[PDB]
Amino acid sequence: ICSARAPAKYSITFTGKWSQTAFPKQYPLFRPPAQWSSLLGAAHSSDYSMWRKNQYVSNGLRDFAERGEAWALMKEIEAAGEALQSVHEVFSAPAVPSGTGQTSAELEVQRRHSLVSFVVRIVPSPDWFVGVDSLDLCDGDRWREQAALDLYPYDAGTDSGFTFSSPNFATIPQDTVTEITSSSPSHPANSFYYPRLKALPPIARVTLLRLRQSP
Amino acid sequence: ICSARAPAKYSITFTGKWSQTAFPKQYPLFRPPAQWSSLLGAAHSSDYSMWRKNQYVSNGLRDFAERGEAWALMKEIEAAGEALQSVHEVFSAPAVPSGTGQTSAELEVQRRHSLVSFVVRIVPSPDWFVGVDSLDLCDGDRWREQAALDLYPYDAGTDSGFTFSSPNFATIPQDTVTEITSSSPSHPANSFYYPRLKALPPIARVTLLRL
Ligand SMILES: [Ca+2]
Ligand SMILES: [Ca+2]
Ligand code: NI
Ligand code: NI
Ligand code: NI
Ligand code: NI
Ligand code: NI
Ligand code: NI
Repeated sequence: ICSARAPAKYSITFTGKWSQTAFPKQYPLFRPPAQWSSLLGAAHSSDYSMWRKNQYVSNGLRDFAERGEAWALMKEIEAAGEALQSVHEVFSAPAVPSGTGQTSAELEVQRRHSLVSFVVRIVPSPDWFVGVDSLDLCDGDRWREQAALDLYPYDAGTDSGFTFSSPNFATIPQDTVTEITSSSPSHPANSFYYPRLKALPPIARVTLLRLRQSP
Repeated sequence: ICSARAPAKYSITFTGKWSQTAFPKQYPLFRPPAQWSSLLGAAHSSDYSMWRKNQYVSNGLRDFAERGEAWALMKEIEAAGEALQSVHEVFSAPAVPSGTGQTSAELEVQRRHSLVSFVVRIVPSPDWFVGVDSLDLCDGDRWREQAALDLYPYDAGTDSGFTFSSPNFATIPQDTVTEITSSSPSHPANSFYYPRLKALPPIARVTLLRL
């Protein structure tokens, strides 16, 4: 029930927090070193879903989650806008070439498309990523000034590899998106299995800040 | 002088042409495979320069050209826009995980900022990249409907490695940006050294279309 009179510009700042200190298990040091893919996202309405927990990822997202290929996903978003007018604009931020680091982009939301979603692939990984699914920046007739979120690893459900550098192994039948925790999947061989922790620490963080580039 | 009355939106499509067919010499196939970094650029005026042949790269651009680290470069572009009125907006496109893939983004230019510049790092490489320096999309009171350019490799002048997969080696003292051609540099193993060719084929292509 958003009633925001005018659109609003926001800066989205992604912070990678995948350090060896925070996540020592099987930490990728070379060929390739721990890093992140480009950040791809969009401002949209509830009629469009880039991804959702417990839902199958689109072929476009599968390609992005497994190889950082963003073209098919970009075409899907473009097609969604043409078919259901569910997308205001697509945005992206440069990839972070290391475990820790930052990257940013500017986006615009409007009452009709006040939701923001984005995905960033964990490199290297079978099909693991982080992101936000339909964060609503509108709160009635006003735009939220700021949104700070902790990000946790997700499994696309397309590749069954157990570790960051595991060779490709298609998941059949295909599974749905699942959140990866310190206890699930449960096995010493799994990259994020830390039985001594109550929960995994955030692997990344993101901040949406309403910009003041005009009155 | 640009007298265009209103701003204009453009799509920018980057198409890689770094194929094993066109560039058979030491083509990167493993750890990591030939590919492109994210594309980073900006709509700006002549008071801002992202890069230019025979000029030293900024600290931000050194980081980007050598490791694909774009934070500092993005901060430089943003600052120029906020403090010097020289940048209208920064734009970026997703990285291309193959030498022949494609990526795109949308950008806006206006009479006060009708130029477009961008850089894309060649991966892997010592400090090589492709890009455009100050392409003017305005033509008097009209906006150009389209502009397409073939792109060739450039050297940032900060790392002296001779090949795509060469380990880091600082260029001391630092050199300025130079174009890489089929005849120069001419180190036996220089990745783009093809003594028999009149010139290198384009390694990429960029197309700007008014929306
Ligand atoms: Ca999986
Ligand atoms: Ca060099
Ligand atoms: Ni925009
Ligand atoms: Ni805008
Ligand atoms: Ni814009
Ligand atoms: Ni704008
Ligand atoms: Ni815009
Ligand atoms: Ni290097």
